[PDB]
Amino acid sequence: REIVHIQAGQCGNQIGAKFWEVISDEHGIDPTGSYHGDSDLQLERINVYYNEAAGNKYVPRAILVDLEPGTMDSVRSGPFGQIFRPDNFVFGQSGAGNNWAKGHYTEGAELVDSVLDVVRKESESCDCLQGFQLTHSLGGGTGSGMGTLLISKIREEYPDRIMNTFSVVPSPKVSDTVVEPYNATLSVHQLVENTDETYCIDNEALYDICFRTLKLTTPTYGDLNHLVSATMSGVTTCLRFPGQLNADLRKLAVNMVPFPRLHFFMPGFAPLTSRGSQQYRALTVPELTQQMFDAKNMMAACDPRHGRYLTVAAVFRGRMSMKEVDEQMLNVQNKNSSYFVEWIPNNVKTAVCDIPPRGLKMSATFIGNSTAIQELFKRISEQFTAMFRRKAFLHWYTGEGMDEMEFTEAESNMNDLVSEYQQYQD
Amino acid sequence: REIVHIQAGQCGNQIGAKFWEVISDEHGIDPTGSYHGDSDLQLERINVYYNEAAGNKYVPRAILVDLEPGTMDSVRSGPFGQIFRPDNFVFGQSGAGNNWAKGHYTEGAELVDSVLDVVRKESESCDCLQGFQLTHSLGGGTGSGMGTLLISKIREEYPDRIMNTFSVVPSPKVSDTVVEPYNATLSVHQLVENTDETYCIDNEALYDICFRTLKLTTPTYGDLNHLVSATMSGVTTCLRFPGQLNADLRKLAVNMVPFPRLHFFMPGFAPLTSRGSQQYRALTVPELTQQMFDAKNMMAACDPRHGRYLTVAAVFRGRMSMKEVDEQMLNVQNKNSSYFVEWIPNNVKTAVCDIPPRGLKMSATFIGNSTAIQELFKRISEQFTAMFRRKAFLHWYTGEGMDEMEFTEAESNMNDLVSEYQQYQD
Amino acid sequence: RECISIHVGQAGVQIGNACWELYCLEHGIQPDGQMPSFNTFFSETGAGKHVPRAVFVDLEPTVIDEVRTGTYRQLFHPEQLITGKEDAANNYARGHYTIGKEIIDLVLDRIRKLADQCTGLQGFSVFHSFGGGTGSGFTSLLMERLSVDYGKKSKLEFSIYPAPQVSTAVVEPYNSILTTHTTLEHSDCAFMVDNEAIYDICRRNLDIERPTYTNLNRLIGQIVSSITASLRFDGALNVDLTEFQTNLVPYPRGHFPLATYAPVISAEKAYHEQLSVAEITNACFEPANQMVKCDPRHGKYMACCLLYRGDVVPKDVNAAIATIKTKRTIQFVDWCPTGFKVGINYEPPTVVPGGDLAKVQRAVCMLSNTTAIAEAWARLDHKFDLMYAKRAFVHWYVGEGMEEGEFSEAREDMAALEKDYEEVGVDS
Amino acid sequence: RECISIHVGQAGVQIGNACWELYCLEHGIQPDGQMPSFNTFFSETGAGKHVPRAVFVDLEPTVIDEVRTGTYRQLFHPEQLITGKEDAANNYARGHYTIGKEIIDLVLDRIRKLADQCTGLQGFSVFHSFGGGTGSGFTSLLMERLSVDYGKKSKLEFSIYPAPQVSTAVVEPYNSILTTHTTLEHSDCAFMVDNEAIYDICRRNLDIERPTYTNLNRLIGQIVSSITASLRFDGALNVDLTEFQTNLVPYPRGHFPLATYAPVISAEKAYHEQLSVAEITNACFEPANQMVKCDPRHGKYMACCLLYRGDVVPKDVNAAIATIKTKRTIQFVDWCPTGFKVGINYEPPTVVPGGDLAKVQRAVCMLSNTTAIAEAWARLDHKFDLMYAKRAFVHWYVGEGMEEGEFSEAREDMAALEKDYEEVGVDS
Ligand SMILES: Nc1nc2c(ncn2[C@@H]2O[C@H](COP(=O)(O)OP(=O)(O)OP(=O)(O)O)[C@@H](O)[C@H]2O)c(=O)[nH]1
Ligand SMILES: Nc1nc2c(ncn2[C@@H]2O[C@H](COP(=O)(O)OP(=O)(O)OP(=O)(O)O)[C@@H](O)[C@H]2O)c(=O)[nH]1
Ligand SMILES: Nc1nc2c(ncn2[C@@H]2O[C@H](COP(=O)(O)OP(=O)(O)O)[C@@H](O)[C@H]2O)c(=O)[nH]1
Ligand SMILES: Nc1nc2c(ncn2[C@@H]2O[C@H](COP(=O)(O)OP(=O)(O)O)[C@@H](O)[C@H]2O)c(=O)[nH]1
Ligand SMILES: [Mg+2]
Ligand SMILES: [Mg+2]
Repeated sequence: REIVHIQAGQCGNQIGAKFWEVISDEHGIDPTGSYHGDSDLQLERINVYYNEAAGNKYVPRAILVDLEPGTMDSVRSGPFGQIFRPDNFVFGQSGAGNNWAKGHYTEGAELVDSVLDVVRKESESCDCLQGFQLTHSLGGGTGSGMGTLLISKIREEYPDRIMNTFSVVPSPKVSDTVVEPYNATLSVHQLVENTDETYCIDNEALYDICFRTLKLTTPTYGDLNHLVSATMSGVTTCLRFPGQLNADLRKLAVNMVPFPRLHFFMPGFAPLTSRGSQQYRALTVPELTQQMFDAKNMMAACDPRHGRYLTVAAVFRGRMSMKEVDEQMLNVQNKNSSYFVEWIPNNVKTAVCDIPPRGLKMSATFIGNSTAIQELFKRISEQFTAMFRRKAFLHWYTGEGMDEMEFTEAESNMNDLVSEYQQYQD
Repeated sequence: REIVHIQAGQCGNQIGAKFWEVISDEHGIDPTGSYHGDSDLQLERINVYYNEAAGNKYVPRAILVDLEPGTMDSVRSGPFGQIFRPDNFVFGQSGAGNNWAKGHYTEGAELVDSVLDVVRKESESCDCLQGFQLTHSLGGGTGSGMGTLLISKIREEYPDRIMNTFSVVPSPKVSDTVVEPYNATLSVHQLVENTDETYCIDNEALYDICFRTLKLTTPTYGDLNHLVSATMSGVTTCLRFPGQLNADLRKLAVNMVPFPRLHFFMPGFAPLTSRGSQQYRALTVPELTQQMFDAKNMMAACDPRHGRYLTVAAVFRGRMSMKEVDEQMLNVQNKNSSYFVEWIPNNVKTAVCDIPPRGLKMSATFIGNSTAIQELFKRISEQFTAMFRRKAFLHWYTGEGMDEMEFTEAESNMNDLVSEYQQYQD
Repeated sequence: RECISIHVGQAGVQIGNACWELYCLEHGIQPDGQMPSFNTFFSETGAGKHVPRAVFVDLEPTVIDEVRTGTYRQLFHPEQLITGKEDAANNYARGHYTIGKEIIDLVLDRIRKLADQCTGLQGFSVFHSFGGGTGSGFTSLLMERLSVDYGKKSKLEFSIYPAPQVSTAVVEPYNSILTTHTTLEHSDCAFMVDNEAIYDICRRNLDIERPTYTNLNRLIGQIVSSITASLRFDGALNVDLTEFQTNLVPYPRGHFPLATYAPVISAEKAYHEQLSVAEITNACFEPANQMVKCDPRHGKYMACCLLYRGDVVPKDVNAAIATIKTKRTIQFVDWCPTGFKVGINYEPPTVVPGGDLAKVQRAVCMLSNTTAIAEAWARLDHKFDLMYAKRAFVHWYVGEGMEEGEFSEAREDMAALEKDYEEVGVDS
Repeated sequence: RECISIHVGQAGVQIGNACWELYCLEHGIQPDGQMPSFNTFFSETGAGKHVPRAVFVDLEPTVIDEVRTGTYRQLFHPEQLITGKEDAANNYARGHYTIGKEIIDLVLDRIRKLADQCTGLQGFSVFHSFGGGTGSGFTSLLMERLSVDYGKKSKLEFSIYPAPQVSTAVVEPYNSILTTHTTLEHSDCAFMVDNEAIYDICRRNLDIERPTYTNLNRLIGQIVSSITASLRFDGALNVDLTEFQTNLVPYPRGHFPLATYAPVISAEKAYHEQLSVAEITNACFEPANQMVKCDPRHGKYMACCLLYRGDVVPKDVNAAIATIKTKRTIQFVDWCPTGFKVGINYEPPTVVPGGDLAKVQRAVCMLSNTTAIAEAWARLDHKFDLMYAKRAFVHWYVGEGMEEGEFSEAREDMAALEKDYEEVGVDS
């Protein structure tokens, strides 16, 4: 029944800053820590993410990890940085510098032991864990590097808990680190087989949505990470709150994974349009389904109609009829039958929660597992190869002891995921 | 039913300065000597540590001993130095200089006769003594040197009373006297077989706790000796006040000593965390047990999970359920079964008092007897040997007549305690 | 003369919620149990509170908590409300084995406690769904034990039939195939309905294009009450549950009678229209009111039972039967003469305040065993096959200890079942 | 028709506190002794104050002082409140010998004084714990004298059974082994309960996850009152304490009947549920209400006594017995026919104001002697053995004059006792 969340890397720490904000919004918990809500449900299932400390203080069940105090400090300095206890800030001193080898292989490795100890302390604080969630970037040093290391140890300690992670996937246009594909390649090599599932977030796609449908001209990462948190929070609240359908994360995982190795997801979100049009929108189930199916409302820079859909999850929040939902999902399946895989009859699955997100009447979360995902892997693998041949920045990595044959195997493994998507693309 | 306490050495005198302060806090006794409390219990069992003198004056049943008036004077000059009667200040003139030989063997020996006379006067003032307690440093001249001498005579006079002592154990990093291990070695040689039990306090560990969990950047010895007094006062109050379990010091001694010679203890204390986190802490029995088990909350620079646990005492103060306590102790035993000794079934014992320490809702005192203790002896013995071969400062000691073969036997005896811990470490 | 209801899974419990609400509506039972006035289902306290003899099982706290926080929380005894912490995950492997098998002993002991409270246990019935983890997994586990202890008692099951078009459970075929294997052999009779078909009923007869499960289960509750409340109440032909079994199950396999219910009419549709017994029964043989999407005209009938509420005169019934026997296109299997069970209760049909169905003065429930059911199995056969051929999702069962051979076997058992339908279709 | 209660040790006294509180609750006795209204336990003064005929012994002032400062300090006669200054230290060697042996003469003379106040001493019972210094040490010392002076009077002992998992006394095995040796041979019957098992009762039947000893002793008090207050009060079958002994002790060894008590129900659990005599007795044979952690199904029964409070009709009891004899899995030893003592008091069950248990209209206490007790001894055997093989803590006894041979001997006596259970298990 409970979940532990660990954030890492500057990305992960800033995403989590919005995530937790939202969760407390959902439950009426003040930036200082106490509960000042107003709904029974708000406290009722609070356990999944909060420990109530003496005084009616709620402690977010999460660990903030970094290798630079300053980022942690900036998190702590805002509202909701006060709700986190000092003991959840685990950090070192001297960066990682966006270096996998430092993060995973060497220096960051050193910190992980202290992180894990706190993890253990929290695992004991829970009655019964459902699972763990981690937030991070695929091409980052602590985000992926150190984060991955941690994941391998947590999974080891808890094989029976859900291990998932959401991660920022290097967008085709904006890479920061020259070896960002290298770090990503290494994380695939480690993560894929050490996780139950991973979500693919593309900032470029997010920037398109924010202007494309939301028509906004000023977003920052906090605004885009709001959208990220909308999908993350969407998933777990249902599990928390009363609904109609089947509201268990593990069951979601079961329904979305047809094969042990292909567990990559494309998140999307509805409704998600500018205020101008809000006066011209109608709120129906087909309306949400139109926004959910549309590739432009995906947060991943993929194109599901290019690939084939293996699995689709449609999560609904708010009062909807069962009939309408059933029929519209069927219609989707029918009309987009050319994209769905024939091996899975009725490949579109649903989940229904009766609690709407604060401020909306209804909402829906799109989760997909298509073959289209392989295109991201292909882009990375290719870029990787070029760098691999030149050893760009690999003296930094090999200087910290990372061996090229390990990287070679990592490359293969990327290619293996692509070939397996092809194996089920048919 | 009553206890007599004797403080010696600059350490012992300053520790006692805090100890007695606390005891009077516990009972609402003013720094000037009269009782101004407000609870029935506060006077009810006052007898164990105070004599009520005419006028509703309470006299602490303790003797302050030193060989320099100035330290005694500084004690006397503060609050609670006025509560002690002049007759409890027994001191000479000219130091000891941190010299065992002077303290024990020669000069300090001279003073001991006057000390003992006062001891006798107090033993008569009591109705029925439970025991005696002494506070001192293991590597000090009057602390250990003279103090030990006194102990051997008190034990002689009262075989049937509890003889215990708390002592500062030379920390690995901060020794003051070059022959501090020598003095300590000699005190083992004398003390171990002339005491019922001794507690091992490491200042280094204490300085780590004060910054590690308490996050303090200004402590002095008075702040660390506060922590010491917390454990000392924790033990005797239960004996004094109504509880649930078994509140007798002798019974504690019985439960903690499996073998005539291995009676060394590792004190620890809970709750013991900074104010920041106090807004994020929950007060439960498992919470206290988490703090109690954790080696970092030990006041001894040992590591109980390195050695094996022979005996564990868990003393609780405040209202707790019996069930919860029983279950959590069981859980501890279960989860840390790899550290406990298999010869003793259910090696974790409890004691429960219903009176919380002033200002807290609950608290717990950890007392352990592990094999890990032997590591301290090993460090000392080794250092000793080196010095022994060179006779460093032994001209001071041999100049006062201390013979090297006595020291040789002392060395053996240290090694004997280690071998016996090995004999029961298995 | 007593019986036990068992509600497993959300579907089982939420349907049960409607069912017990209806029983309260049948007698004026207050949420606290106070009844001012059916002790076959209820156990009486000295306060005049009655306890519904039923067990609620959910391995996830939430749904039972929904009960615990609703009005009927006062009605149910805390021991009747059994909950675990974790789910089956849509998966027989955990529902029947790994997870549910841990709690079942408790569950059984509560059942046994109630069995000891019964003085004349007639039997029991289990509410669940063919696709879910607890809905079908745990359910069959229970049957495995109940059929030992209560071997001679009624073992009637009611389950939601997986909709051919919409299903939220990707491994539902696998779950249902495993249940076939284990339920066929243990249960006495299993009934089922299709929520998709029901939606069509709601939109055509009730004129509602927004059905939720809370509507859908009211309709189910109607059907159930006809066979549970009114069969214990007075009538002309008072039919028991054991009698139902004795009149509905023709072979030792299972059989699976499907529900049909007419009247299902909106208030406005009731106006301007006069139903007779015969007219209602005419509606009962129409595909349009068939509660499972399976064509009545496709198969042949083997069994049929008609149960009557309110203003029904046997005289009219007899005439109605004559016409359904001779007028209709109802083909039937040789084996059977048309001995259709007629239950006739004087007990009037009841309607849920704030519901969709119109107040009716008479009502007819129909149970029927048709050979068209094999097509339902055919649906499952291919769905299973597709997944199983690719071995999609197989690791979610294998990791819990399931065997691939077992799955093949279960399919084969289904195939055998289909073959037996084939057999029955061959007239003889 | 009189009896004496003896409270030794904290456990003995704190349980006693609950016991005498309950007796006050039974008759409306004021803290000062004023009773407006049971003279078998109490001695009357001209003021209408009654004195509970009991002796309180503690070698440490504190617990008796707790009595002396509480409300019942007015109830108890100052001479009944006996205290020493120092403790036994968890240690028989001091409790029985070195320390307790000094005060015992006083204690005995107060007992004798009360024995002289008795006109028809039926007997007495001693409350203590198997592991403590005074709890078991001093206790056996007392028995050594009481069995001489009162050889023909009831010598019933009640003791806390050492929890297998939690014990605060490291030498408890040693203490308990020594007591076996000395109590077996002197006492008539010793009863015991397990606080761990009780915790499970509190959390499952009372729904309380925070039991303290002050809760735990209320439950014990219930059991005790059933056999102490209500056996002196009116009923159908008025059973005496001597009768208890005469109906519970089958052999001249001891025997150790264990307690079971049903009803133990929270107020909310009482709602919506109707207990009958038979249903309560069904609960009495469930492991779940067993007050000692020892499995009833493991051993075989030798004795069983059922004592009834309140609304019990022998008619129903008879039926209940028939079913427990024939329905259950209760295996019993050949030697015994099922002559189970039925005590039937009209006296209703009582509840402590502010307690956890629900007001009940009827109640049943069960005493039972099962062969599974040897496993309890086996537990002690190894715990003792481990310590004794290493000779851990041995100096704490040796220094008081104990002999190692003696300890071996005591173990052997326990082994013999286990062997006799083995013997009984062999049916014949
Ligand atoms: N008629 C009806 N069908 C329902 C209801 N709830 C769920 N169902 C159907 O039953 C199936 C859903 O089963 P789940 O809710 O996923 O699972 P479960 O059987 O409760 O057990 P778990 O998988 O372990 O959660 C689907 O086919 C739903 O369409 C309900 O209230 N009424
Ligand atoms: N049920 C119950 N058990 C108790 C109570 N007090 C103590 N015990 C149990 O009895 C044993 C404790 O005995 P102690 O309190 O240590 O000792 P004592 O028997 O009073 O005598 P001394 O050792 O000399 O103090 C443990 O096994 C406790 O769990 C109580 O109030 N109720
Ligand atoms: N959505 C999103 N992406 C971020 C944020 N911060 C850094 N990123 C992305 O993360 C990658 C850089 O990795 P970084 O987080 O600096 O690594 P690390 O800090 O060394 O672990 C780039 O692709 C960025 O676009 C953020 O707050 N939100
Ligand atoms: N905790 C603690 N240690 C002390 C205090 N004073 C001296 N010590 C320790 O005692 C040792 C020195 O012995 P000292 O007390 O000067 O000996 P003496 O005064 O000649 O008997 C060093 O290890 C110090 O750290 C004190 O007030 N508190
Ligand atoms: Mg469910
Ligand atoms: Mg005691």
